[PDB]
Amino acid sequence: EFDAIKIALASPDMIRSWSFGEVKKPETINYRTFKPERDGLFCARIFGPVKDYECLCGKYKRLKHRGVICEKCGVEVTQTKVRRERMGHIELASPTAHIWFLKSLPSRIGLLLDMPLRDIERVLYFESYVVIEGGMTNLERQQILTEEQYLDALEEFGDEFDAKMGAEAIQALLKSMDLEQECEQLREELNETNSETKRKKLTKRIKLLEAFVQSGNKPEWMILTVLPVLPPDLRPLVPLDGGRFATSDLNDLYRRVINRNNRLKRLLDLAAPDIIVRNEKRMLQEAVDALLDNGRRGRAITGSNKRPLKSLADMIKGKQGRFRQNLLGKRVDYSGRSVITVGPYLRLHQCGLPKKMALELFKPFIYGKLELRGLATTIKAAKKMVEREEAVVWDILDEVIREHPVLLNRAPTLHRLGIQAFEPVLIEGKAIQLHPLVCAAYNADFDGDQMAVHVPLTLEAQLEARALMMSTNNILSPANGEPIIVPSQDVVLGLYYMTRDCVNAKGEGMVLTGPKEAERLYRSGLASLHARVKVRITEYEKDANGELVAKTSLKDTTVGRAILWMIVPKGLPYSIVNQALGKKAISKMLNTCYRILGLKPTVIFADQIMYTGFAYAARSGASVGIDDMVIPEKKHEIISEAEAEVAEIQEQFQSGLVTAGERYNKVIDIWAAANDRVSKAMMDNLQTETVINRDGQEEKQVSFNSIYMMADSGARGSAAQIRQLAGMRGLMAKPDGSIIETPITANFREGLNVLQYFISTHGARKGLADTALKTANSGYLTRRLVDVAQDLVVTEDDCGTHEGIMMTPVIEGGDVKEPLRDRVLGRVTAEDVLKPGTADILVPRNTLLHEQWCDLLEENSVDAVKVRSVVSCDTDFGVCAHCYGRDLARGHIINKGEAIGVIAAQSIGEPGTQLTMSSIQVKNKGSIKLSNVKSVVNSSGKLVITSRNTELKLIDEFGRTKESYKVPYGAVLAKGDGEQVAGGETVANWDPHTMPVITEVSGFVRFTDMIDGQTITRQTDELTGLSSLVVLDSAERTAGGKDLRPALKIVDAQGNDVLIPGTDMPAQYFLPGKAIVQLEDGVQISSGDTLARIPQTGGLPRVADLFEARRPKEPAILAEISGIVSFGKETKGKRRLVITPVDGSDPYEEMIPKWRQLNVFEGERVERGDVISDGPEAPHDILRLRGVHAVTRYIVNEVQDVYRLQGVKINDKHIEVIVRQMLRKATIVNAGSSDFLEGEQVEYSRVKIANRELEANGKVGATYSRDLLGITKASLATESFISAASFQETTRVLTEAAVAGKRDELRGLKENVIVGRLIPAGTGYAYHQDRMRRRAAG
Amino acid sequence: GRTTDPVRMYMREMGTVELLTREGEIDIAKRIEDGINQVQCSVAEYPEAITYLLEQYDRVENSIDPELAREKFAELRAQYVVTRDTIKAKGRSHATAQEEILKLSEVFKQFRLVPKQFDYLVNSMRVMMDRVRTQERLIMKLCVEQCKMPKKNFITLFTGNETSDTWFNAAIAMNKPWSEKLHDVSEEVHRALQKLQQIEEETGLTIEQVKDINRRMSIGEAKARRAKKEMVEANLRLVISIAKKYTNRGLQFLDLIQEGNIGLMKAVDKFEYRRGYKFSTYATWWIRQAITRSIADQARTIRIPVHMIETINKLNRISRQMLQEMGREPTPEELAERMLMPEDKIRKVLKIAKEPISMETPIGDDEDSHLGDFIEDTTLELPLDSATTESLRAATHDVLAGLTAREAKVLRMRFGIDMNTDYTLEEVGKQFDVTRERIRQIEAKALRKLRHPSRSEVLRSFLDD
Amino acid sequence: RSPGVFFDSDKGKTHSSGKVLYNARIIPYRGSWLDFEFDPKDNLFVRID
DNA sequence: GCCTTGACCCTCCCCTAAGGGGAGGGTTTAGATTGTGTGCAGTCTGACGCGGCG
Ligand code: 118
Ligand SMILES: [Mg+2]
Ligand SMILES: [Zn+2]
Ligand SMILES: [Zn+2]
Repeated sequence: EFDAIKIALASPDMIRSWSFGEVKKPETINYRTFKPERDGLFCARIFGPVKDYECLCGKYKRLKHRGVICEKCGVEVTQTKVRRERMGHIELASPTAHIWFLKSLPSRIGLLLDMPLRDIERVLYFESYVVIEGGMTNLERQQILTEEQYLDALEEFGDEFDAKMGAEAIQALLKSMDLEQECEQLREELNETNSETKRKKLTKRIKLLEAFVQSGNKPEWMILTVLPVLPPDLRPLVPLDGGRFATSDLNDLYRRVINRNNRLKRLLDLAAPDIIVRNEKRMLQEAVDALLDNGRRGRAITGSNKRPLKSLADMIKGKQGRFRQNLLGKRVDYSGRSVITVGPYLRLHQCGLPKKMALELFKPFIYGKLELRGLATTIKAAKKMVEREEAVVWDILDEVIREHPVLLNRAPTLHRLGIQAFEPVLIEGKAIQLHPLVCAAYNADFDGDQMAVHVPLTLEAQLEARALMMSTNNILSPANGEPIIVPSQDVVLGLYYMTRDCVNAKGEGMVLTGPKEAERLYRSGLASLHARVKVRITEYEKDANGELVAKTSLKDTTVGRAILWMIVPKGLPYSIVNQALGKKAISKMLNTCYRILGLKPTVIFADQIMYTGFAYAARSGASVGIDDMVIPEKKHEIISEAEAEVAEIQEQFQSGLVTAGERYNKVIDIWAAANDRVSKAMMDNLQTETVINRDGQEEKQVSFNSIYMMADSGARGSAAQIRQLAGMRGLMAKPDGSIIETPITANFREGLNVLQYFISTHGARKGLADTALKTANSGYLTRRLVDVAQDLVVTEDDCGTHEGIMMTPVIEGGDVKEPLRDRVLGRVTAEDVLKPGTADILVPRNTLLHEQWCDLLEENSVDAVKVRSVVSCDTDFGVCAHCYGRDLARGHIINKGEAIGVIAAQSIGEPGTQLTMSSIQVKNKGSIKLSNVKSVVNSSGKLVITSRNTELKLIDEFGRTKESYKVPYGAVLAKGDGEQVAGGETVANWDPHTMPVITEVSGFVRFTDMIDGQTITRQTDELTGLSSLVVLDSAERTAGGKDLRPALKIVDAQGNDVLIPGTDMPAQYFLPGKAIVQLEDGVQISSGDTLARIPQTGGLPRVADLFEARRPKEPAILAEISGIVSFGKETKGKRRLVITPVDGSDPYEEMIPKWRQLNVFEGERVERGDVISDGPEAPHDILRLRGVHAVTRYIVNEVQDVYRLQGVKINDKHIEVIVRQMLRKATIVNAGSSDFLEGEQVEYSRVKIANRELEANGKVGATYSRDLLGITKASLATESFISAASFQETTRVLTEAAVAGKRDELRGLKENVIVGRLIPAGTGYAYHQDRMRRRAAG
Repeated sequence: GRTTDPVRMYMREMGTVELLTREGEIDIAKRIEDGINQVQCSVAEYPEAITYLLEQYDRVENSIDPELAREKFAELRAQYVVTRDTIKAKGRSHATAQEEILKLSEVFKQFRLVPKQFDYLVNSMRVMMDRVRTQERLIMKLCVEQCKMPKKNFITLFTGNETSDTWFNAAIAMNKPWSEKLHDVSEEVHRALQKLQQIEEETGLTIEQVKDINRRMSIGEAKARRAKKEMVEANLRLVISIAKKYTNRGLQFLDLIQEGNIGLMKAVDKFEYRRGYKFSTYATWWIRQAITRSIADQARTIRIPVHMIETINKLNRISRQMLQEMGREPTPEELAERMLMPEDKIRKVLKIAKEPISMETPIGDDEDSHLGDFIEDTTLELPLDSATTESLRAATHDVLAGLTAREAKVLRMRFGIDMNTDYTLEEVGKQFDVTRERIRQIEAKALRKLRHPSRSEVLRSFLDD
Repeated sequence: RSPGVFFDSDKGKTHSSGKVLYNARIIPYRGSWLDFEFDPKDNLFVRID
């Protein structure tokens, strides 16, 4: 057993202590007798014997002597398995550089020595010298030279200085430096130069030096002098059938190293010239680099078939490395697969399994059972009995599979309902039989799909397959709490045909005694299923304490509903079957049956519904013919009446009355209108066109047309497809996105042209090609979500906070899109909310809001509840059960030990394949309410407001907000506040291409703040004669003029600036360029007059950008702190802006380009967070200025905006889990005796539990800021290197973990999957807990 | 330098040298030759501790007359026995000695390039000279631990005087307390210095004449080395022009170049300018030899010996011309009839010329399925066989309990069941002191009972193998 | 694709200003590639392979 | 049954006289010759981080 995993650098002595001897030559094996040659790469004296308990010569054998070492051949007598464990080594004749610690950016050598990469890569190729010692001279350490300057220094200084070349120089540099002294001298000499640009690199270098000092490594071990050699059985040399051999590539890469090292050991004995020894050292360096990482430092060495050779680093990383191919998913025994087909007679817990598959998968069970009954003497006779297929084998098989579940699985597995457990029923034939009700969780059908079969072997696996995964526990969805077993295609059609009615049906009028008599009359041929009758019916209810009370009546109904009522269980009202049922009504039936009665009645009721639907669909006789597609008789005239209009709109273009663009854009809509007319004529001629007469004469009723019947019931189809069957097809797009002019005026019942067919193929291929190239983006997103969320598990029962989040309905974009009931069902209340009076307590203030509480909330009217959330949980390393709420697939409080992260990721990722990739009116009557407002009366008897960010709400009968808008700034409110206005009434009027900005108070306007020669012209409208000093563009700019940006201001009878009530305010605002102002000089105005005006992607990409926390390319600018705004020093790179607190310091001022139109004038007072411009907001700013709840709310609303637009239902805590995982890091601002640095990035939980102990015994803690990382940057920044290494970028993760000296504690799920242990979630949660208790014991 | 290619980095550092003319190589070879004889001169008058040729001419005891081979060795020693009689006169550096031993050098200059014979005489002093060096290192690792003292007076007068320890009297002369701060250890200095003085006894000569003329003997061994270096460095384009016709045969370009350079370094060592030929004509042989020898030794995963390489090459050359002549490929019969070898050997050769396939070879339409995925482990035992082995062990253990304990111990010892080894009759009767024959008797008893049908049909169930 | 010369442009997507940038390529059956291009400041450039 | 003789018997390895045949390893070879070469591959798009130059 073990508890952790470590990683570090390896010294030469460590590499020599792993090995069993030195490899000295490239010999692999002998060419006549294929035996391993001595001292080569497959040597049997170093690496172990090639047969069990035999030496190589043949002298020793037979397991008598087990530890002897033969004296002839040196092989020891032992088992050959040891050729997978023993290593060797190679002693290099000159040191070489490890390529990982040199060329993985940032380089660790260049960061440790503070040298550029160019200088090092020049000293390493014998191309320049480097000074190691200065002696007493002008030259200093790490100075770079050339040959001539080296000769000059030699003949001038002589012996005192020291200069070298190659990896020996760099090893001497790394070996001589002192780390503690250097880091401490980086400490006190940073505070002066703690400027940011130097701050980042200085603190990075400081933490690197400190890591080397504390970890125990030495900086010179990054230069190799001894090399290890992998065991032979992991790089084998193997014969094929035919005498041919096959080999690994590491052999090819090791031979080059060995026989370039031997040549250098020769040249160093012949005492050759240095121009040749240098070439050898370069070649040795290149060979070792290609053995470690092939294509990194140059061209890739290729083999004799012109493909690059694979290296030690390509066997670990990538989609086909060890991690993703052999450790996170494997191939398994006891498994099979086959084609699936439907069996409609099965129960919900049953599957049909062929006899031959089951005989193969269950062989050891059958052998043991056979030799227990004495039917066979030994296992080898049992084998032949089974192989002959005697008759008793088939009777042993039937009692082996009795009460043995079997797991079925279909790929791709998008969520956990892709694997389910069944009980097998032996069949003849070769295809597997599946129940018709589970094909919706699998996404399966019978056009050729195939499924896989797995057999659990042990007692615990059988218990878990029965209790957790059996198909009769999985009726609800885990994403939303809805049922998943709804009936799809012919259950629906049969139940809909049996509960319809008809006029003048045979047997109309009778009075019957009960359902049994209606059935007996239908079977006999006396009544019809659609006949209107009167039946006596008994129904039950429960208002007693768990008991049922009955009551009988006479009801008016049809025969078919009375027949169906014999299926419904006791305790449901009759009004559920008295409709004409469709898919929605049947789903309602199943859901109310689950809410009232429970699980087992529901799983019996679903089966009964399926059987009776199939039976009556069969008896109906529904078919499809060519006459069932009815084309309306007035299409041929709508078409001509559109063609005449397009002709008479072409001839207004041939005579120069209309442009080409408007001509096209008018033909488009005069064809769209005719298409809509045709479609509505078609649909009205088809839907109720039945004239069936009655006892005296004719009347109308709904149609019994087959196509209409299967479209209207929800079995198969829609209106958009009958439109193409019987209407016209419509308008087609080019592959560009442009729409062709002439539409397709034909349908499929009539037949297309060559040309209409040709132009219809474009969109078909475009859709088919988008599907295949979207599935990859969806899968990659799911994998990143699973990797960020995998280690989050419900750990505790109650953390005890009072925090929460405020849930209200969403009413924007129109009507109420999401009620309050759908957003609090299941959550736990954060505070003791009270119905809209005072002290209307419903709560112990921890209350699981089940359906009765939601009904109580809706019989009153409350529209805001404070609830609990995971992004505010106080538990570290997990969540508590009360902050999470309800288990959405079980219907009760979540259990402690549940893996909520994998469920969140799977629920968000599964639907990703369906994503696409001038005046205010009021509807209904209610009060009008305003917020965030500041008002003034107008000159024309109306309301105006001087607020930019106000909100206008509509109040209902009881005071629940039904609609909410916001008005543009400067707009004039047509009517005031507190009004009960009816619908159809406008409340505010704004211009569609303009917005005015108004004065403050009635005063006297003066033309000031502008001269002639300024950004002002004297441009007067020559035809009408109205002009103020008008503000200009930058094309008419006079740079010397913009000394003061023009604005016409308001003065008193004093000639000076007007009072503003409440504060000594300047009454007038200076406006940016190109302003339209035509207000007269000398013609004064009143308060609120027109002084100036303002002239003027969804799908998977947006979801990925939200979770990755991208930054928009036009981000809005917000107020850093609260203060009075003004323009700053005006350094004209581009504009400068400052704000000033009324009490505090104001060193903060920064840059704004003049393209960015400002909406805050020099007299404004802003609070923290409000906008200074418009544009999409950036989430890091929302987290810095406003808190955590603001960025949570923004992210969840912007994500749900995309899913709701398509009809996809996902609960909202599944996004809160991801948002919690993106917020795990904190950054330190002021340490204060906290053992942390001053701008280091730490885990948030470490800071929290450090400050909770410092503050415990009376000390000052640390101060910090929160951070927001994307999902792939937060997956890689976790504190376990095995999860990060197995996710992505294995090279960077492993080099950084190696030089840092990290360790791993195996706390997530993936760490325990890699080493084959029980995960800490589920039925394995208790086990780990007990182990953790022993961690406190020792 | 804006490049990382090592072939360009080589061809650039190689181009800063100039090609030689016919006179340049001759007068370079001349100084190569005369430095190596300046050395042999310097070796002449060293004392008898050298391995001097007194009887090397007798140690060994173009076909030269025996009377010529016996006589001309008598000139040199006939003068030498009377010349070095003056080893005593006026110390060791007498001028008649220099004059007539450089006249022995006038005699010595006649000779030219020779095998390591000459080497093994200068090694005669190697094993003796560095010895002297290392011994005066010993004294130093015995002085610095006890006292510190300025080295450039001590070792200077050490180089100079070498008469006796009287130069230590030059240490107290400056009157500083580091003079005799040494205590009780100077006899270790005298230990090592006295042992090197008995080395001086066996040599009979002081060190500052031996090392004196070793300073000038080292001049020759370096002046030959430098000229060899610049004779090598001026001909690298020859190697590069030869080695470009061996590409695509299992080695890379720079490997062929670095193999050719080791042959050029031998052609430079064996040259003789007197024979009148150019350097290219003699060097090309050694260059091609080195490259050809390295292609046949490396460049195959499974290595083939040289004779098999030449057999393969000859068979290829024959089949080429038979294919050109017949228009088809010849069967091994038509190759055996012309190669004149037994047909079974022609069949044996044709299997040895195949290189192993890579385990990354893409097999299918895609490139995610490789050859190495479908390779099965063949050394594993099936679980039916494991279960059978264990069941048979249990069955035998049950049948071995019926008969006597002493009569089953002998079967356990005889077949090795439950024991570390099998045994023989005499070593089993060792512990039973039973005769050679009674063991066989009781074994024919046990094996006769164990096949009686009351017992056998439990074990018979297994023998259907 | 046929050999010959092909004139193309990136349509206001490479540069932030929204300017289109033109280029021309010569492509042989066998040989090396030669192409000219424009840049934001209206200077012709050339490159080989 | 509980042991002791004296005969018999088997297989496995090494040996004879005067070389023969082969496998696997070493060494030199003297007219001159002095800078690669494939009729290469070059071929995607988007986001991010850091250095080098104005
Ligand atoms: C092709 C090209 C050259 C040689 Sb030759 C050689 C071969 C047989 C007899 C005489 C010469 C050679 C020399 C040493 C090592 C390998 C091959 C050879 C040598 C120098 C000049 C010209 C040819 C052989 C085949
Ligand atoms: Mg299918
Ligand atoms: Zn052995
Ligand atoms: Zn909590």
